[PDB]
Amino acid sequence: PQLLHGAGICKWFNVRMGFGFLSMTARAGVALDPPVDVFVHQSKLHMEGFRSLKEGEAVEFTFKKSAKGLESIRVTGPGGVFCIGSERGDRCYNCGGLDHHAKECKLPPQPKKCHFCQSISHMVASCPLK
Amino acid sequence: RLGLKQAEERLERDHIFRLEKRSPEYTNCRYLCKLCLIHIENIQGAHKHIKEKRHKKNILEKQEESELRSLPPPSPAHLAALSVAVIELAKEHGITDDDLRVRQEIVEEMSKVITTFLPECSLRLYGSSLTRFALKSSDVNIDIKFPPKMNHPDLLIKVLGILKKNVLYVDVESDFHAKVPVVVCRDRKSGLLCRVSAGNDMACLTTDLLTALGKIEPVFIPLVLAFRYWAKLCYIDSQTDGGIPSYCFALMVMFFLQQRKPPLLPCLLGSWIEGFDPKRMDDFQLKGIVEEKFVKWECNKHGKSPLALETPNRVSLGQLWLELLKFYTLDFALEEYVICVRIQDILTRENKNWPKRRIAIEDPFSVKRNVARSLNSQLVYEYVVERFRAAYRYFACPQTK
RNA sequence: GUAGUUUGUACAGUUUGAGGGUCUAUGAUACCACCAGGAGAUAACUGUACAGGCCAC
Ligand SMILES: [Zn+2]
Ligand SMILES: [Zn+2]
Ligand SMILES: [Zn+2]
Repeated sequence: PQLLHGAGICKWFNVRMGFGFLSMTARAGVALDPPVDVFVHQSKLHMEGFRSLKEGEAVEFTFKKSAKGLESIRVTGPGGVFCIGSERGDRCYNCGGLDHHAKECKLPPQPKKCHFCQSISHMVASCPLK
Repeated sequence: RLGLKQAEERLERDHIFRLEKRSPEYTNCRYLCKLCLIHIENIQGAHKHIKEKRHKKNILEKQEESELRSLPPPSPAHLAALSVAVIELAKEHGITDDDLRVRQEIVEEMSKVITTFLPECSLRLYGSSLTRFALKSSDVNIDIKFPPKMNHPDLLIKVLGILKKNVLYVDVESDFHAKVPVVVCRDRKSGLLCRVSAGNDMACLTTDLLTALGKIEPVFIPLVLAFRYWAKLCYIDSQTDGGIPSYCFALMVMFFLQQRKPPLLPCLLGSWIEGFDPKRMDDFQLKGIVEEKFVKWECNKHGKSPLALETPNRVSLGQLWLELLKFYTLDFALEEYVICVRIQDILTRENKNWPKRRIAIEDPFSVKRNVARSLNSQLVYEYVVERFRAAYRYFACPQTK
């Protein structure tokens, strides 16, 4: 593995275009005071899927030298874990709950609550607050 | 409270029907799906049944018929177009009496070829052909009479080999393994099949019955020709593949004319037999056709029954065709009854002890067994109802050039 | 009226292909955001019946 590792915290991160910045507490295993700015980009990210960071979560990384702030070769979470993304296998049609499905949520059935006005009349995709 | 009841009524919208007090064996189930005809355990079972895969077939399968059922009745121009279509079907390639002359001579040719070396035997034209209750590309029903000092399966050895050395025909199947052992042939002039059966007297009696009805009533020929052609295009007429027999289709359309009030054929048993009882209908066993307007009957006393009314059809053929499709797509509940044209009121399955989850149809001179047992698979049954649905969809649909 | 024999077909749990606007995409401060109303799609194991159906009573 590389010598070029690092660690720190996320400065900001755009999910959609997939880059942000990091503020580093460590460089190549050596602690830093004050922290330094280092890039993060989705081509550098180790995770699968839509590679993205929470805008403030803790991170680890590898680096190389760059003008507009340090440039990362690789970025991970702490200990190499997968990054979160901006924090905000389907909703159970008996209750709207993500954690269960039809036979997983065998409670007695419910009528159609419109979620925009919190009343059982219609559907939230037809409620004009959209 | 009541919101949960309305949401299980939303389950009932997808065809789950609840019970409260049940049979002791049916204590297991709070619900039932009438589409699947299968009892359902509880509200969780209803939640299961809304996901259940046969029910999904059943839901779409049931919802399909509502479209064609809503498709519009024919305008006078639409009536004329339907009539023109069915008569050009009946005439241009359908077997009229004129084409029946050719098919009868084909049967005569079969008789000539076989009885060249079986001269004591004689081959008799019968079935859908002779009735004029026919179809465009058809198989002629031929019946061998033979002296009973010989066995008809043994005789079929002396029937097959000439056709297996024949110079006139193709499609010589060695169809010994049919329920009546036959040898098949294709006449190459008409381009159509031929089937050589033997000793089927009751089928010949029903053939004379339908021929008498066609002699009385003209629409008889055109309408059934059309229906048969359609079933064929729809492959329902192949009784070996889970379908319905063509003979049974003929009796089906005869039942349609027998029940399309004002009925354009008269029923065989009723008040003109004084002291008749439909609840012992079997005792009034029919016999041979008389004058091609009457059918005989006998018991251990005997007499005849009219096959005619005082006036023939004076209604447009296209209207008859559209309501004939409407009858056996939406009116006759296929599974609930036997097609029983012996009696004006429909004879039920349990009235002849037959099972229910398919069509039942009876032979007119033999009410002994159902001749519509071939439908058993509900998938094939749904396919057949879907073909009937496509019929009443297209032929109720107007057109553009 | 009740069995021993397996099928498609519902099947009950498990194992499951997508986790479902999935997809997506700007190398140095802009993402997230902002349109769902629909009981969640196949192959394998296992638990029962429908009814086709084997061997009987
Ligand atoms: Zn739920
Ligand atoms: Zn609303
Ligand atoms: Zn169902």
